[PDB]
Formats: sequence, C-alpha cells, structure tokens
Amino acid sequence: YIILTFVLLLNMLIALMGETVGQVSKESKHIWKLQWATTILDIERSFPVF
Amino acid sequence: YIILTFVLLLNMLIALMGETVGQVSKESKHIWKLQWATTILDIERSFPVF
Amino acid sequence: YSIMIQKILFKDLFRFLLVYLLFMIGYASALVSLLNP
Repeated sequence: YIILTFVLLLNMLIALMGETVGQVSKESKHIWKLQWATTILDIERSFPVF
Repeated sequence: YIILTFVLLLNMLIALMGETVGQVSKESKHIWKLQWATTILDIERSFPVF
Repeated sequence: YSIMIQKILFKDLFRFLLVYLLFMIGYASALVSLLNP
C-alpha cells in the first residue's frame, strides 16, 4: 500500500514534470493574453454608449 | 545512514527527472498506439467469422 | 499514465531496491556485529 502510493506520487510528479511544463511554458502566455483582452472588452461594454 | 538514504532518494529523483522523462515524452505516444491497435484486433478476432 | 506506472514499477524501481538493499544489508551486518549480548 505505502510503496504503491509513493509510486503514484512519483508518477504524478513525472507527468506534471515533462508533459505539463513543456506545453505550459508556451500556452500560459496566450491564455493570459486572451483573458486580458476579454476583460478589457467587458469593461468597455459596462460603460454607457455615450 | 540517514544522509546516504537521502542521497539515494535524490539520485533516483534526478535519474527519473532527465533520462526517463526525455525519452517518455516521445515513447509513451507510440506504446499507447500499439496497445490501442492490438486491442482493436483482439476485439475483432473475438467475434465469429460471419 | 498506465504506461508511466508500468515503467516506473519495472525499470528503475527494482534498480533502486537493489542498491537500497545493498546498503541496508551492509548496515545490518555492521550495526548488529557491534552489539554484545
């Protein structure tokens, strides 16, 4: 039980290590840019037309 | 004893870190594809000829 | 993830176990040889 739990922890560490980080280092920039732009447009639409 | 056990843990962490992950990020795709194809063919052979 | 679990269990886990057993057996002999009954 203990050994296999440790193995699951190790496996999760590896999966977050390579596959997640390699993609994140590029995808986070673009996702943040999209969030920033959509918040700007929401703030615009909040104000009245005039 | 304690220090060397920690050193073994660290060494194992490093070995899983670089050598395992660099190869895995490419080999896992192909191994999964082979597993998928062989299961498909097994499911086929289960059914009768007609 | 299944591939990861399988490879972690087989490839390097036994390797680490072998080294760990080596140090464990050496220390067991060294530690218990000193004791006087």
